[PDB]
Amino acid sequence: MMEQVCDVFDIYAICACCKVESKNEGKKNEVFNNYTFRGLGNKGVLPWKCISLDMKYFRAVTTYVNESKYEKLKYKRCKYLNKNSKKLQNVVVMGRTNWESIPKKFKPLSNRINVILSRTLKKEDFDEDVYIINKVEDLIVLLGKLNYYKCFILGGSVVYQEFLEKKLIKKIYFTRINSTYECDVFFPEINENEYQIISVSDVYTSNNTTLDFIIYKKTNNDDEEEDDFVYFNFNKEKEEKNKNSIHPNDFQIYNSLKYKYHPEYQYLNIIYDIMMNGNKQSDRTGVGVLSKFGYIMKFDLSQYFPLLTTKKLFLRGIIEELLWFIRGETNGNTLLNKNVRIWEANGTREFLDNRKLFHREVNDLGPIYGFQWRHFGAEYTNMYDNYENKGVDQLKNIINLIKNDPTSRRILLCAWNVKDLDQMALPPCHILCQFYVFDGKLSCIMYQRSCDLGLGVPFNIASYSIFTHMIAQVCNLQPAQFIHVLGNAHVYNNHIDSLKIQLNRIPYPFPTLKLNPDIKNIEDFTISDFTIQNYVHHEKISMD
Amino acid sequence: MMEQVCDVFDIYAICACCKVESKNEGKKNEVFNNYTFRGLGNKGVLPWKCISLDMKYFRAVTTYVNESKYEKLKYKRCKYLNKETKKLQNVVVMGRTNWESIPKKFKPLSNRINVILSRTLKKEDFDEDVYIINKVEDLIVLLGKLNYYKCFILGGSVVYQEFLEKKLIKKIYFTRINSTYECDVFFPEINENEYQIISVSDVYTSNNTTLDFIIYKKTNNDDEEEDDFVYFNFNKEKEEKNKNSIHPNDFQIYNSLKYKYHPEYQYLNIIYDIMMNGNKQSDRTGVGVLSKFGYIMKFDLSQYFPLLTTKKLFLRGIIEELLWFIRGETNGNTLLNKNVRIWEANGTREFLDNRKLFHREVNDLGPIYGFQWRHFGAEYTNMYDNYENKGVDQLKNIINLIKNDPTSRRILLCAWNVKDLDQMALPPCHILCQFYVFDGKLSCIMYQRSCDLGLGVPFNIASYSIFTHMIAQVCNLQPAQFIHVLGNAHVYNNHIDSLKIQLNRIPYPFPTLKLNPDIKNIEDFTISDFTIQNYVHHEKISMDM
Ligand SMILES: NC(=O)C1=CN([C@@H]2O[C@H](COP(=O)(O)OP(=O)(O)OC[C@H]3O[C@@H](n4cnc5c(N)ncnc54)[C@H](OP(=O)(O)O)[C@@H]3O)[C@@H](O)[C@H]2O)C=CC1
Ligand SMILES: NC(=O)C1=CN([C@@H]2O[C@H](COP(=O)(O)OP(=O)(O)OC[C@H]3O[C@@H](n4cnc5c(N)ncnc54)[C@H](OP(=O)(O)O)[C@@H]3O)[C@@H](O)[C@H]2O)C=CC1
Ligand SMILES: CCc1nc(N)nc(N)c1OCCCOc1ccccc1CCC(=O)O
Ligand SMILES: CCc1nc(N)nc(N)c1OCCCOc1ccccc1CCC(=O)O
Repeated sequence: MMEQVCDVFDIYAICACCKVESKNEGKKNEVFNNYTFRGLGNKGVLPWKCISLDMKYFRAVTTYVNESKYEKLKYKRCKYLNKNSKKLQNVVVMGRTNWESIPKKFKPLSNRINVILSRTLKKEDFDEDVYIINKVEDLIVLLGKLNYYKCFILGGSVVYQEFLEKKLIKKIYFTRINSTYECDVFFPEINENEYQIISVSDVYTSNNTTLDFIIYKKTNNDDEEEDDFVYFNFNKEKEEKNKNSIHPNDFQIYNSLKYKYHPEYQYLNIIYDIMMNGNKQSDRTGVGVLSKFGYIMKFDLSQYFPLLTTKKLFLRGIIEELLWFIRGETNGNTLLNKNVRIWEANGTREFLDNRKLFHREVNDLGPIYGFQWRHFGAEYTNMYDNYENKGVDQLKNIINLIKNDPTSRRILLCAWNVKDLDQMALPPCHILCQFYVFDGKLSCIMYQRSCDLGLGVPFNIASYSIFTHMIAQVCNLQPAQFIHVLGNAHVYNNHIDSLKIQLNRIPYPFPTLKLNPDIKNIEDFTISDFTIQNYVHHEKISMD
Repeated sequence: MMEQVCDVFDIYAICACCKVESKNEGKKNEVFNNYTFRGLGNKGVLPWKCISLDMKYFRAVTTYVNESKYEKLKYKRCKYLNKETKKLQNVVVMGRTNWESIPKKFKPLSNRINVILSRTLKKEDFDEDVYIINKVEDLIVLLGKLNYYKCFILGGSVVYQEFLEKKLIKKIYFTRINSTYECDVFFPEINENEYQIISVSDVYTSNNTTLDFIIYKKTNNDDEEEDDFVYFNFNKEKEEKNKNSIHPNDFQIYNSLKYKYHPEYQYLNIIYDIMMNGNKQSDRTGVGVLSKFGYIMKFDLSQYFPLLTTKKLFLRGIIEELLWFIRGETNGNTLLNKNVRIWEANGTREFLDNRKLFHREVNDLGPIYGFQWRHFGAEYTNMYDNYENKGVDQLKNIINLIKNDPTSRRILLCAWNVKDLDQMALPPCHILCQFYVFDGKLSCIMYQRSCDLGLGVPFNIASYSIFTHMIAQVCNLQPAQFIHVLGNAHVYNNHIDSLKIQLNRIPYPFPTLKLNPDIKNIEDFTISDFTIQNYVHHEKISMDM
């Protein structure tokens, strides 16, 4: 009898839930979880004007069918109940409210066996094509009498509630709309001991909101060229004589996902790869790390602002740092006065003395980033000197190149001034930036020589993504891709237990970055001109 | 539809071929083709002493079985013969001479059913658990009786030749041993109209020789998550919305390949991608190109020297250039006098004048590569000045870091001197190098801001690979990975047809690079300290019209 119904009839639930107003009165730093995305409808209608990509997804999922995989299902179904047209299709089940609130022109849902659960609707003022039922159970009855591929519960709040308690759902195809709307109906909370996420899609932007697609699974608690593949792997490694010390059940949730297309995984996979295959090395700091050489990450800034969601991140500091760079400053006190302590440790008397910069004032970081961006080649004296019109103003030059010669292959910003390296508190981690322009769109590649995956990298990603936006806007372009090239990529051994916790967390749709549209010159941005919207994230983690 | 015997009984050939000995035929300009690799044996034994990786491969292939796939093979063969419905093994057939060439301790071949073809010997002459058959026809009868997965013909030239003539071979698992040995027996010349290459493996080094594995095919002349995969791909392009007007048949051979693991495909695949998805842009030159932004290629220098084989490349010039860089030179005449014209066009009165370098002597390239490597920061005067001890000697610095502070994350070489750009005949294309050291091995990442896929890149790959070898050597390390990062990658429109031709050529196993081991200082290398061995390559290609 361990031959289940939702398994026999392949009943899935497909929905789309947005965020609901946190009720004017929630306590502290709003806490987030899967239940955050729960709004279904408001006043018999959808809570949002329209979201075409979900429509395209929904329609595509509920109508797709694989004929050469049906006999198997049909075989299973009769063998169980112990038992025409031929365009094999799907059963799309709805509630009255649901069916009613669907616009005229769309019913019956094209290429789908339309079914409707109402206690007052009658099959006569209807067709036959469109079936009608009495209660949950008169549905299973109608499927044993039909030829359908899969059955999808399109729903309504009630329809979802009844099908979940009645354990008649195999999978839930859940769309996460990352924006808020007022709603009077919600999707029942999903007990994580009952259902678990096995796949997360890529992140997209549709109708001025980001969204992604996840999949819930009911928890279980010519092949000559298929062989040729095995042959070509004759020399592979892992008899799992294992490697570093990292156990299986450590990344249980992480390894149990089938499809991990969320962009955040580009960052998580690198961490996993360093933990699993990294080389043990001693380091300038004496803590010990796991490192590898050469990784690439690509984020589509036209679809989302890649602020990591698997832990909390703050941006004031890094934005002030960026504005500090653009001004061409080298005075660490400017930042310290605004309580941005990113460079504090690099400006202490002791750190400077260790760099053999005995004649450098505390917090005078030398000819670093800012100085190189606006005065490459100028003679550095001290952080208070007047460097106006001295050296090569690279920033200004790249903006001009982007504006008057966008197909140039010399649009680069380089902070690595070989001649000045020793005079710097420390050489730049972010070596250079290259820009690319095509069809009104700007892409950027940043090469980083040293990457602290646990603490630094998340911030680096946000920093250059913001910077790409800034440059795009003051050049009348739309930002496209940000490409992060990592040279020496490492994970500090003291960050391992924290990163393990982070890898087993499932990303949320990304937030979006909004810049004051009025700013038209690279030098006119101020901290109030940046806004992060819809940042849904997991709780904070101290890496150490 | 007349079900062929080789398909019903799954009969395959597996061999290993080296290059044969013609001698000093005309090695300077000799021609290569698939028939280049054809040496099977010599004096009743193998031409070589022991290529262990091939042994491993040969063993993995001939003894591997997939149990769950047999029930269907059992049906197929029973159906055919009109019949009905210990551990599973494969059948291996070998000519008598072949059987006798194998060392006793390996016979019978482990975990495989052994079959020997012979007329002069019968079962009484063998102590081993083996089947003796005196006709090919008897093998078929035998395969009809036995329970086995697949049947592999290990041959002898006599055995290979006869199974091919009878059209009993479904696929040929062919190892290309890229080295020359004395031979007396050879694999039959494969007919291209009968067998086509469908797969090529990664390239490896074993017992002092590179080798790869290719597969020839006989020509005709959970599962609910499988659905989720379709769902997540709902937003993928239309077939008509794939950019450029490039044609199908134009990449017929290229796209017929099932497995393209040869490292050269990293290059070839980038070219394909740019032709299929590149952006049409004009450029500083006028020709116009197809460009994309950001690619990465990785080459394992410990397994091979990545010199492209789908077209001929000469290394004398780029080696001379590299030595020229290391000496810190900026004088173009130095290369011209060695008949290397790589920098000629960028040193003409005309080109220099167009760069506003009116006061620059012809061929005086300015503070480019070499100068930045040995004197970054120094004031450039002219190509004849003595720059000793001026500027930062980056090259010496990175060599000292690799030696005394190997875990440093600051081992970078940078030619992009922002202040000297305009004084340079032209800005550097290969912007920087970053080195990485672990367990006595040196890896290198080079970032290229602008890349001419058609002409530039093939030479750049070779250049830095040689440079990684040189640095590694003078630092007592072994070279590892050369990682090439491309920024603006483009293909000049005038190169498209030549590249269409290259993309349909199958790579050959890479050659190897040997450096005079006595050289221990980076500045002490001379052109003669470099030798490229076993470079098997396709015909030279004029990228131009
Ligand atoms: N975000 C999403 O993915 C989706 C959102 N929606 C939104 O949800 C809202 C509709 O939800 P809601 O009001 O809960 O309505 P439902 O769509 O769940 O329909 C409820 C109605 O279905 C009938 N019904 C309920 N239970 C049973 C039963 N056991 N047997 C027979 N009939 C039954 C009743 O009809 P009767 O009164 O005649 O007895 C009932 O009032 C809308 O705003 C719609 O736009 C809808 C689908 C998907
Ligand atoms: N590089 C590689 O992958 C391989 C290389 N080799 C090399 O090849 C050489 C051996 O090849 P080669 O000389 O061609 O010999 P083979 O190994 O093909 O053996 C030929 C002999 O096998 C027998 N034979 C072949 N066909 C038939 C048939 N139809 N009926 C009956 N007997 C048959 C005969 O045995 P008999 O004379 O007793 O009647 C015959 O003279 C060796 O140097 C070996 O090392 C071998 C296999 C693989
Ligand atoms: C809001 C879309 C939607 N999206 C997801 N991921 N799941 C649902 N269950 C769902 O709702 C389906 C119920 C209502 O469907 C519609 C509501 C308004 C217009 C059109 C349609 C469906 C059109 C179609 O299928 O062609
Ligand atoms: C050179 C090895 C070899 N390699 C390939 N790719 N194909 C062959 N047909 C082949 O030859 C197989 C014939 C004889 O095999 C041997 C010759 C000498 C020593 C050991 C063995 C085989 C040992 C084994 O299979 O365990």
